[PDB]
This record gives sequence, structure tokens and C-alpha cells, in this order.
Amino acid sequence: KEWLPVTKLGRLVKDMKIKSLEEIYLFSLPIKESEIIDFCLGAALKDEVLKIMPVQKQTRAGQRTRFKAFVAIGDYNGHVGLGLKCSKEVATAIRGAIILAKLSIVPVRRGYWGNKIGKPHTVPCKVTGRCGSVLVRLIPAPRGTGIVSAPVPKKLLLMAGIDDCYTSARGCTATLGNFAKATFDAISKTYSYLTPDLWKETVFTKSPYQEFTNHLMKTHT
Amino acid sequence: TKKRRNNGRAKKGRGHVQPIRCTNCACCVPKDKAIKKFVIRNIVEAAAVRDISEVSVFDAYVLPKLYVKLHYCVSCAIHSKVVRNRSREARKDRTPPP
Amino acid sequence: SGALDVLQMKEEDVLKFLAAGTHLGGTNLDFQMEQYIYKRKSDGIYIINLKRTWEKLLLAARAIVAIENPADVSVISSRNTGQRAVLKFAAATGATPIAGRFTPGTFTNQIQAAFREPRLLVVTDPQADHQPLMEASYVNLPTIALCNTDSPLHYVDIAIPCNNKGAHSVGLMWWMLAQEVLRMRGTISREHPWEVMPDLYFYRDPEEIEKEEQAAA
Amino acid sequence: GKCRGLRTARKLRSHRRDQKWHDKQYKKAHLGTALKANPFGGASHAKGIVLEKVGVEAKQPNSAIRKCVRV
Amino acid sequence: MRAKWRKKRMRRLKRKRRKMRQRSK
Amino acid sequence: MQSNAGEFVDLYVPRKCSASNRIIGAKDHASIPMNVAEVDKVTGRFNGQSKTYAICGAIRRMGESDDSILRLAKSHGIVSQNF
Amino acid sequence: GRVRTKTVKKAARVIIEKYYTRLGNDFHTNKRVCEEIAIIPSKKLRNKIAGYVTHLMKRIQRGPVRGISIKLQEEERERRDNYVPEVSALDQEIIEVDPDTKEMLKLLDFGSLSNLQVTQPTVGMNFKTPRG
Amino acid sequence: VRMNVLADALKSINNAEKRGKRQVLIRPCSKVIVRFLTVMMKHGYIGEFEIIDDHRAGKIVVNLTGRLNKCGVISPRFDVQLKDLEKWQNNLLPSRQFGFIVLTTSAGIMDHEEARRKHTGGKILGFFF
RNA sequence: CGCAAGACGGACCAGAGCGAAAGCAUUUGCCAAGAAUGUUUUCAUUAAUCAAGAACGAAAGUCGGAGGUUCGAAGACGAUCAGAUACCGUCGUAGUUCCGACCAUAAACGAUGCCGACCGGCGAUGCGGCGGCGUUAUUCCCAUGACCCGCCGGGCAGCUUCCGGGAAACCAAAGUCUUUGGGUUCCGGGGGGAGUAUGGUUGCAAAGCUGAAACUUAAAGGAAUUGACGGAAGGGCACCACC
Repeated sequence: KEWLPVTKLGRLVKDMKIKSLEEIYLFSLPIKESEIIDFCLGAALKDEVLKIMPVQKQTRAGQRTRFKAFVAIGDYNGHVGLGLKCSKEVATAIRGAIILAKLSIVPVRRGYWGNKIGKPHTVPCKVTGRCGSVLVRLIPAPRGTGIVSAPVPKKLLLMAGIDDCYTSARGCTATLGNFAKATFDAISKTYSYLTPDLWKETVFTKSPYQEFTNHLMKTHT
Repeated sequence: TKKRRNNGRAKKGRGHVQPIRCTNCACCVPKDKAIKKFVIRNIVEAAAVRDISEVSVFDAYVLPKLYVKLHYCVSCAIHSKVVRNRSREARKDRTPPP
Repeated sequence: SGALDVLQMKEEDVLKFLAAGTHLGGTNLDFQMEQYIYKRKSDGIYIINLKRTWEKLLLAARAIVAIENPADVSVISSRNTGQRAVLKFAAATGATPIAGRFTPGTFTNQIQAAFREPRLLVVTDPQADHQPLMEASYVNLPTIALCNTDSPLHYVDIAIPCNNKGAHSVGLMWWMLAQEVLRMRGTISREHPWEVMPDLYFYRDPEEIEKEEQAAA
Repeated sequence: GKCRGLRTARKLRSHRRDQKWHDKQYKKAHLGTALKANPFGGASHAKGIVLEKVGVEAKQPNSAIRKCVRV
Repeated sequence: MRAKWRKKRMRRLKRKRRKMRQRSK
Repeated sequence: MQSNAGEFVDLYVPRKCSASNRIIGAKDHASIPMNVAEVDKVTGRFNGQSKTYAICGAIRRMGESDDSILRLAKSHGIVSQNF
Repeated sequence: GRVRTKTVKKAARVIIEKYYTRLGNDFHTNKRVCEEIAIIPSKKLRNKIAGYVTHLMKRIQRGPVRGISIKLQEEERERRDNYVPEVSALDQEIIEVDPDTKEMLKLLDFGSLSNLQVTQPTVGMNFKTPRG
Repeated sequence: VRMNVLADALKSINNAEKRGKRQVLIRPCSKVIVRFLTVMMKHGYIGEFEIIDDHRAGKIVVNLTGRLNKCGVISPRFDVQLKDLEKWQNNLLPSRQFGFIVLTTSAGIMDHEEARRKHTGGKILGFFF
């Protein structure tokens, strides 16, 4: 029940030193502890098991069925994650994919169609994402448009907290894994698309490895 | 699927090469394609280099060798165990084996 | 290192480079190392620019001093040569050594025993010590490297151009870097030729260890 | 398209016109042969007179007798 | 049925149609 | 990133490569943030402040990160202009 | 076939690692040490373990062993590694030097040192390994 | 052969910025390339450039930031009414908030946003964002 | 030991060269031709790609000559086999060769149209040019060859890299593509039916070029993974294997 943190970044987050996964996402830190993402977005993170998929390794004495569980996770406020865990039975796969979904979560940059007033509703600009044959293009839309998409990328984009969007999809979208991984990859690239807004050169702040080096020596090894 | 980059053979900028005949079989094989193996070989191995040198009219007469450039049909070669199948990693090794 | 006199290259330091052989490159040249070079020789061997060597040495040492906790600097050698040199460097500077076999997943697998999570790597050879350079690219780790003229600069953020091959050169280069991080930290002064001797860091071939085991009497 | 000339309207139209015939759904509708050989003559429904009641053996897998009517 | 022999069969079948068509001429 | 009222609404402003200006995404684990310490121009000791540099993983995988820190430390005065 | 298994070796490792001070090169005492410091549930295992301990303790009396960790580390690696001669090998009175590194030091502050004997340059560029 | 010189230019500085170059040689030169570049400069996408005068067509050397995501030519130079210019920036720019279609009007080679306030259409040259 | 005839050009012979492709290997001469490099020569947009039209186009095959060594469709046997009009063997006509005339097709393959730009690294090789310590020959210096160490262009390639792409295998092109527009030709549209029928056209013929429909069908197919399997290769074990 109790979390005893193993990694350096996990130690800081439990000891209250860094308090926003925004600050983690700024220095591009690997997030390997599961409870970090369960700590900052915990009372909002909602789960939808997109698909249970029976795969089969043929052996000497008949097929060996394992189950992939594709789980999209996200608050409805600008964070999604897309976890895929393959295990012996579906209970273990779903649980393991929830954990991998958490560990995957990215921030979504969201912007405006035309009139920059109120809160951002749509994708800032046209972003494309790929996986295998699948290509998921996102285009911004005006307010009240909703997500104009298939049931799979709808479940992600809604969880991303993107209220409005026009999608396109090419290639075998029937392969839900690739189709969910493409639309997740497309979303991911919103804070990896250089807009004019981010032309002002960065005032390089201090890593929580550097900022809180003095705490980390006495608290853990 | 394309197994070899150099489609088995060793022509790049030709279009046509003269064929040779595999020695074991006798099948028309392109020269570059064929598994060519040069064999220098004593006319007697070990059992007779003792006996013949003893009955050598001469004193300190070196023996001749037998120089034959063998060509091989790809089937010719693999059945005769001159070349073995190799793993897709070890196919790319072109160094002649030690 | 730059437009400054206190951190300028001194005379006994040049004699320590020229004696070690840190000005002898390989016969080959990496495209990324063409700036850390003066000219070839006859015999084809490329000569390193020892000024540029010293500029990278101080830049490296500057980066090493900028890390507040010293105990999270990983000082890596796998190849025989640097094994001793890095093991002494960590004694001098309070860093953590990895001498010899680097377990894949030390920086990556958080459950392994050797799970050290550093803030900066130092590497005796990018080619030989390629695994930690690759695992630096999975947990954000700046890398310092002791790069020969034919050392691949993939995942190397400061390349110190040296003769990382020869045993004298490596021991010297580590000693220079160990003495400079201490001088910049303020553990030694710059007016005293430092008490620790660069022979202390040299790899000793077990022909020369069994030369010592005999020639005491 | 593989000719982006500004003065290439006819090559692009005349190519598309020629390559529409290699479609099935088009070739079918845009020739008499599909509309002639159609037993209904392009009509939705058709009144006919039963001349025998016919058992047709179902396909390979499943195996019933399908009761059809020769018209 | 190798595709070369399918062609040869169909080629000799076509040759026996310029025999039954060669009688009305 | 700012609304009709002028409010910064995006939930974090990203870092971006000190070499080629490429914004450094939340899951770029190849990306290298370095602190280069500065020195008292007669003593030769760590002052307490540094010239911090940040490279995107992409240029670091290319292997050009070396030359890009070397430029950023030359135009910063840390390194000799002569070189 | 007399190869020892992991449960014998791993035990013997950890026993030496924690209790190097009590052990020696005598089986029948090492056997009796293993009784005291560890619950080995079987006499045969107890001997197998003690037996590999003794074999390792001989290998410890020689040079260092790979998969082991003792207190000292180990008086030839901590103490002897502080070996330093009278004067260093970098203290050459006459440093051999080619004209081309003289040409680069001439384009530094170090135009002329006293202890640099520049050789007559090497003739006939002939260094590459013949192909095939 | 070389036919659209503005294509060679914009593809070469696109290739170069993807590679992360600080500057790029574009080794034929036209007055149309120079007007296009000055438009990309006024909006700060590329850095202050330089036209090398040999006694043939010039060579330009273009300082680059990491702001230019992509520049590109539309070939052929389609004619654009003020009606149609919405449907181009609709399908040819990544948003309404940024990106600029360059189109040669009679007034001069310039962005789509000035072609609105001057109230002059013309031929689409390219685009950049 | 000779003589005669007709094929063929071993070894040298290469991931080497040349050619638009097909193709091209004894010596020597003649004949025109050609890329590449070199150029402070000239013309000055003459260009790129291409319905029509055209040249060349392996082998087999056709017609009329010449020649017929070898090999060898058909055929005659001799074996194997249950059969064996086949694989194996001995003969063997057309053919294989040369000349003139057709034919115009090949997995005619890099299964990858041509032109142009840009984007990595590396050591090789072939051609030309340029530069540089040294060794060797024409010895009597030169200057030319032969090596040696570089650079430049053009070519056939190779290795390597998270450039990037791709379903992948893989590709410095198959990249610079949803961030989709450099120019242009040909050409594909689920599998069969079918490169069939039919009409035209070319051909002495064999056939080639153009070329459907009815009808039938839920797949056919690509790449890769795991397994089983092999009359594939290698390693290992066992007196339920052998010695």
C-alpha cells in the first residue's frame, strides 16, 4: 500500500520538492516510478480498456494464447498516455497496461481556431502521427465541432481534453494498436511543433537534480 | 524476397558474361556466378613422398604439383560440400574461411 | 580556459603531454575530430593540437565542478589502460568509478544492483565504452570523452582529443583532469606543482608489476 | 498526378477518362454488356412464371438443400 | 500446371482453331 | 499561447536546443542539459554561477553536440577565441 | 560428474563475503564454521558448501577472484596501488620529437624548449598494410 | 534539367534546416528567390542572408534559426483570386494563427495577409511555417 | 610422328572495363566511332521528356545458299522402373557455325523510366587531370613509365550510420510525401475467366502488337514471426545406439 521510491526523481516527488509533472516534462526526465503520475493527476486519471487482443505463439503442442490489453489513460485537462501490456491472462495485462499508460503520459498543447479568446479548445496546428501503415492527421476546428474521428482516436482525443478537432486517417486503421499509437504519437507532437509563440529564447531554469541536490544526499542514496 | 544483394553472381555493370561448364556435373553456369576454386596439390600426398623420393634417380629432386582451376555448378558445389548455407548475419561475410 | 592567464597552458604541462604521447593520434581520422588536429606526419599518424586538448580539458573540468554533489559523477573505463586512472580520479574528486565490465541496464533498469543514476559521465574511450554512452541516451546524461583522432563522437558532449590508446597518455590525461577539477574547486593552489605524481594513475603491465615484486632488494 | 503543367488540362482529363475503364464498378455501368446480360434488363424486380421447383445443394462447408424455383 | 506449359497448351489449342476456321475459306 | 486578455494559457513553456532551436519534447531522453561553471578572472575558482546549455537528443545522436557546445562556450567567452 | 550447483556456489560466495575473517585453508574447521554462521539444512550440502569455500579461500590466497567483495579491497588494490617510483617516466631529460609537432608548438607560446631533441624526419611514406 | 529555380532554393534550405545547419548555400540565384527570402526574413523565419555576385547568376548564403518548420514552392504558379486565398491557406498552412503563403501580386511578391489589406490577388509562389 | 576440317578462345579474367540495350576476350593492321578528364576555345538557350514515325534487338524458330568438328530437340536403341514415350548411357536428323533475308521475343532483371537539385561518414577500385618526401628502370642528367602519399572530376561498386523512408525485407535511394506541387513519358486498379474469344494489323510460317465480355469468386497475394516438416548443413547425447 505504501510507496517507497527507488529512483532519484521519484524520491524528490514524494518529498514535495518538485510539485508539477510540468516541471518534470520541462527537463525531459524519464518517469519510471508508477506513483509519480498517480500522485499529481491521481483524483482525475480515468481508464478505458480500448481492446483485449488474443495473440498466439504456435508451439510443438498447440497454440500458446497471451492477451494484449491496450489502455488509454488521461485527465480531461491536457494529459494522455497509451499503454500496451501483453500477459498470460487479461486481468494482469489490463493492470500492467494501466501502469504503462500512466508511465507513458505526455502533455498535450492545445490552441485556438481563429479567435484566441477563453481557454484553448482544439489542437494548436495540423499535427500528423504514424505507426506501421497508419497515418493520423489532426486539424484544428472551431468551438462546438467536437472530435470528428473513429471511435478509437475519439477515446484518446476526448481523454486528451481536446474539445474540438477534425481528424483524417490513412492505412489499416482496423489494427487498433497502430491506430491508437498513431493518434497518440500525433497528440504527443503538439509540444514538439515549434510555433511562433515559442520563438523567445528560453531562460534556462535549474533541474530538480541540481535545485534539490542537498536534500537527495541525506534522504536516500 | 531478394536473398542476395549481388544476385548470387559478381556482375554489376555488364549485362552478359560468357558461361563455363561445372566440372562435377556439366551445366552451363555464368563465370562470375560459378564457385571457382584453385587447387595446387602434390601428385602424391604423404604415403608415396616417402617411397618415390627413396627411388629418385636424383639427389634432392623436388616433386611437381598439379595446378587445376575447378569451376562448380551451385548444386555441383553444395552437394560436394565446397560451400555451406550460412545464417543471414554470416551470409554477408566475404572473407575466405581460415 | 579562454582569454585568461591563470588557466593558460604552462610549460611542465606541455612536457607532461609530449612525454606521455597525447599529441600522437591514430592513422585514421573521424570526420567530427578534424577540428582537434594540426597536421599528419610521414607514417600517416595525425598530430593533435595540445592547446585545443587543454581547452577541452578545462571545459570538461569546468562541467565536472558545476555538479554540486560530486558522488554523482560516473568515471567509466572498460579497457585495461584507464581502469586504474579512473579508480584514482574518483579517490581525488569524490566521484563514483566503474572500472572494467559495465553491466547493461545500470542507468536504465531501476531494479538492478548496480543502478547508479549520475548527473555527468566521463569516458576513457567512446568505442570501447559505447554501452554507457548509449545508456546515457536513455536517462539524460551529459558525457565527457577521452577521444583518439578516430573515436566516434556519437553521444559525446565534450571530446578531449588525446592518445587514449597508450597507457602513459591515459594516466596523464586523467591526472590533468583530476588536478584541474580540484584546482577549480579550490582543494589545491595553482602555484604548487601538485604533490600527487602522474605516475600514480599509469596502468602497469603485469610484466612491470612482477618487475617491482623482484627489484625491491 | 504525374504532369503538373499549368497547360496540361487535357492530358490529365484524357488520362483519367482512359483509366476509369480499368475500374470494375465503372466498366460494368458504362457498357451495354452488363445491362443486356442482366436477366432483369436493369429493372429492380420482375414477374415470372414458375416452371419447376428446384432443390439446390448448399456450398462446401454447411450442407442443406436450398429450395429455389425455376422461372 | 507450370505457366509456360499452360501457354504451350493454349498456343496449340489456338493452332487447332486456325484449322477448323481454315475449311470455310 | 496568450488569450485576448493576454494570459499565458499553455500549461508549460518548453526548453529548446541552445544549438538549433528545436523544442525539446517531454520524452526526449537523449537530450543533454549541461552546467558549465565560470571562474574568477585572477583566482581561477568556481564562483557559484554557471552558463547552462541544452541540446535536443537529435543533434546529440548526429554526434555534432561536441562542436555545438564548443561554439556555445567560444561565443560565451568560456573558451579561447584563438583555440 | 562433480560440478557444484548454484545453491552451493552462491552460499559459499556470500559466506566468504560476510565471514572472510573466520575462514582459512582447513576443510574440517570451515565445515564447522558453516554450521555456526548459517542454517544449512543438510550435511551433504554443508560439506559441498564448506568444500567450495576452501577451494575459493585458496583462490583468494592467490590473486583477486571475480565474483566476491571483502573488507580491505584487498591490500594489493588499496595499499599497493599507492606505489610511485623516485622520478616519473614523464621526467625525460631528452624528449624525442618530430619536426611537425615542433611546427605546432612554434605556433604556440612554446617555440623553444631546452629538453626537446628534434629528430631528422622519417623518409619514404610506407605505413599501410598491403591488400589481400 | 533545372526549370523552377525557386523550387531548388526552398527545398535546399528546407533539407538544410531539417539537418540543423546554421547556414546554407543555394547555388543558382534569381530576383524571385531574393524577394521570397526577404518575405521569410521580415517574419523572422530565416536570418539575414547574403547574395554572392559572380558575373553569372548569383549564389545566396542564408543564415538559419530553427523557426522554419518547412518552406516550399507550389509548381505550377496557379492564379489566386481573393475568393480562393481562404481555400489555399485552409489546405496549405498548418494553422490560421501562423504560416504565410507567398504569392506574386502586381503590387509585389508578398505574404497572403498583405495581399488581403492591399486587396490584390495573383499567382501563388510558395508557403512557409 | 604427321596431315585435314570445323568449332572455340582456357589459365591471365576481377563484384574490373566498354557499350543505348541485346552484347563484347588470341596477334597485328586499317576504318570510322565514343565516354571521361583538360581548357582564360567557340556558338549562345540551341534544352528536358516524349502520341506519330524510326534504328538496334540473346536464344530458339522460318526461307535460299555454303560448311558440317563437337554437342544434340525428334527418332533408334541400351538400362532403371510397377510403368519411364523421363532423369542415366551409346548412336543420332533438324539444329548448333558462316553468308543473304525474315522473326521482334526472354526472369530482354537492378523484377527499380529519363532529366535536375539537395541531404551522412568511411577505405578501396577504374579512367583523366593536378600536387608531394622517397625507391627503381631507359643511366648520362632530364622527362617519362612502375610503386609510394594526397586532392579534384566522371564511372562500376562495397562497408557503415536512429538522415529519412518503408508493410516489412530492405533503400545514400526506394530519402528530401498529410509539413502532400522541380519537369515529363509509359503504366496498375481484388482473384480467376485471359493475354482467351473476336476484329484489325505485321509475318512465307511459327507467331507478334492491339484486346474484351458473359461467367465465376471471398479471398488470391506481399513481408516478417512462431511452430511442425526436409530425401539440406553443422553440433550433441544414449549399451531401450554402435564399437
